[PDB]
Amino acid sequence: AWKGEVLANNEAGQVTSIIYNPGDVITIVAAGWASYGPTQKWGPQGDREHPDQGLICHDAFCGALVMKIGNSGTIPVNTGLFRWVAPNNVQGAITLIYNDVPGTYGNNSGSFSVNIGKDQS
Ligand SMILES: OC[C@H]1O[C@H](O[C@H]2[C@@H](O)[C@@H](CO)O[C@@H](O[C@H]3[C@H](O)[C@@H](O)[C@H](O)O[C@@H]3CO)[C@@H]2O)[C@H](O)[C@@H](O)[C@H]1O
Ligand SMILES: [Ca+2]
Repeated sequence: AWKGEVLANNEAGQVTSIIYNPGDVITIVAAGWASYGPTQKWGPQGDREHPDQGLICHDAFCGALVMKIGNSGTIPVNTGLFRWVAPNNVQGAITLIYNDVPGTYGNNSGSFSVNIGKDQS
């Protein structure tokens, strides 16, 4: 089980110690406040009013928490996942990422605190 911080201005994202293996069931809970530029801050679901200007994850709002499992595309996490199972052939290290447009991460601020564990399976 892993606990750590995911900085909004961390473009490469935060690698975790969780390796998702076939058949794993995982639960994630994310909390906190971040911004992708403005003086306002948003939670892990991001800013529901803001258009997509080339986000790393087109399936979540700008300012939301997303992840990659190994070589995968981005997958929405938002506030978290309850006893979640990945698609077939998705496996590897979980990297947690703040959803912004590539190259726009420098004006970001705040972070989300995140817990990940593996469930019974
Ligand atoms: O989308 C990710 C980026 O969001 C922020 O950039 C925004 C900022 O530059 C504002 C300035 O007010 O403009 C935003 O785009 C506007 C556009 O200027 C308008 O013509 C249009 O009507 O609306 C859009 C959306 O509000 C722009 O999105 C951050 O500053 C960047 O770092 C990125 O994270
Ligand atoms: Ca930004």
